[PDB]
Amino acid sequence: AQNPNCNIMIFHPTKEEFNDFDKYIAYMESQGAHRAGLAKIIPPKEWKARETYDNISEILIATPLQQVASGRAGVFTQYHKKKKAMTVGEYRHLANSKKYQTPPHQNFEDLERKYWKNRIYNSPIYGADISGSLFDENTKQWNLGHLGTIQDLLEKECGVVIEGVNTPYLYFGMWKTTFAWHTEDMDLYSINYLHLGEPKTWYVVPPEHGQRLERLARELFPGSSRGCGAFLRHKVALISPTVLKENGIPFNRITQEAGEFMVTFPYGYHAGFNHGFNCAEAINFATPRWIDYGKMASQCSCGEARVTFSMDAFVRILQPERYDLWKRGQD
Ligand SMILES: O=C(O)CNC(=O)C(=O)O
Ligand SMILES: [Mg+2]
Ligand code: NI
Ligand SMILES: [Zn+2]
Repeated sequence: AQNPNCNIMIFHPTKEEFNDFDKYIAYMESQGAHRAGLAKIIPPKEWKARETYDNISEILIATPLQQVASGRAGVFTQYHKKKKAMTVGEYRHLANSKKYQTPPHQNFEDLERKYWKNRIYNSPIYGADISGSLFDENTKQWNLGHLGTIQDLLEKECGVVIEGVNTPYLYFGMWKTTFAWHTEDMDLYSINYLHLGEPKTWYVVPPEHGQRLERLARELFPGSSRGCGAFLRHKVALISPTVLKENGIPFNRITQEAGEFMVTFPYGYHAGFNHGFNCAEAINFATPRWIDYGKMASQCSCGEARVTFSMDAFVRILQPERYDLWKRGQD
C-alpha cells in the first residue's frame, strides 16, 4: 500500500505531465497521495495562471464576511456577520491596516503559534465564495475554469444526464481569516490555487480516519451535535492542532504559498487560516473514484448547511433514500 502513514505528498509535474489533468490526479493517487486527504502540486516553471495581477482591484466583494468566534482558543465556532460591499482594492487596504495586518513574526511556525493563541480575540473579514476566475482564458493547463464538470463525470460513469453547472470561486483573505473543519459537498475533491499574496496554512485528517474527527467534534460541540447529525457540514467549528494531538486524532499540516495548488481528496477533512492578504481560487471536481464516496456522504438536513443548486441532482441520483429528508432541509 502506497503512503501508509498518510503523509501529505508534494508533486512537481513537468510541463508535459501538466497537460492532462485527470491523468495526473490518477498518477498522484497511484502513489498514495489521497491517503493524506490533501496534496500539494507545484506547477512547472514554464507555467503561469495569467500575466499579472495588477488589474484586479475593481473586483467587487458584494458580501464580505466578519468571522466572529465563540469558545476557547483551541475549540471555537465562528459565525459570519455580513458587511457592506467593498472592492478588492478597498479590501486589500483594510487587510493591510494596523487593525488587521499580520503581526511581526519569525517564521511560519511562530505565526501558527500566534494564530492559535490569539485568533478568537479578533474578527477578521473574509471575501469568500465569490463566483469568478482569475485564470487567463489562454491558460490551457490546470485552468480551474476549464475543468471537466462533475455533471459530466456522473454522466460518463453512471449514464444519467443531470442538470447543474460547476464553476470556480474566488477567496480574498486577510490575517486570521479561517476555514472551519469540513469535507467538500458530497465528499467531492477540491482544487485550490493561491493566485497571490500571503500563505495559507492547512490542516487535514486522512479520509480513512475521518470518523475519528467526527466523534471528537460531537464531544467538543455537544449542543451542535444534538441539533444535527452532520453539523460539520455547517462549516463553523474549529479545533486546534494541540487539541487534536491531545485527543489522538491523526492529522497533518502544510503551508501553501502563492503559485501553488492544493488538492483535497474525497472525505479529507480540512481546516486552516490565511497569513495575510491573499487571493485563492477553488472549485470542486470528481473522478471515477469519487462515486462511491458521493453515495456514502453524510448530509445535513437540519436546514443550516444550505448549498448550491447542483447538489440536488447528486443527492437525487446517488442517495435517493435520503433525498426527501435532505430536500426538506433545503426548503
Ligand atoms: O481557501 C479557503 O478558505 C477554503 N478552501 C477550501 O476549503 C478548499 O479549497 O477546499
Ligand atoms: Mg479589477
Ligand atoms: Ni474545502
Ligand atoms: Zn445541519
